[PDB]
Amino acid sequence: YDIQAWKKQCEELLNLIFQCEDSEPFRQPVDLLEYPDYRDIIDTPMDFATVRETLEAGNYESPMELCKDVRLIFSNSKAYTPSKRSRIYSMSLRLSAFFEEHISSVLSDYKSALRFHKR
Ligand SMILES: CCn1cc(NC(=O)C2CCC2)cn1
Repeated sequence: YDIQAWKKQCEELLNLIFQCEDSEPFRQPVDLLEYPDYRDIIDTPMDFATVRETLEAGNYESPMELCKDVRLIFSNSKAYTPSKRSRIYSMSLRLSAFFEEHISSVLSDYKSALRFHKR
C-alpha cells in the first residue's frame, strides 16, 4: 500500500536496464550526426538517460508516466528501423520484453496502493 514505492523500484529497474547489453543503443539520445534524417521521422526523441534524469529530478508523478517514456524509446526504434530484422531494432524488442516483464508489478502495486488510499 506504499504510494511512493514505485520510485525506487523504477530506479532499480533502470539500473538493470543499464547493465543489459541490449540497452547500449538507447542509453543516450540518438546521434543526429550518424543518423541525419532521424528528426524527419521521429517527433519526440527519448532515451534511458533522459528517463533516469526525469525520475531523479522528481519530474515523474507516477510509474505510468515513466512507462510512457520508456515505451516511446521502443516505438521510436520501431518507427526509425529500416527493417524489422535490423540489429538495433532487434535489441529494442528484447529490451522491451524485459522491461514489460518487470514494470508490470510496479504498475499493479502503485495502482492498488492508490485505490487503497482513496478507499
Ligand atoms: C538506429 C538509430 N539509433 C541510434 C541509436 N543510438 C545512438 O545513436 C547512440 C549514440 C549514443 C546513443 C539508437 N538507435
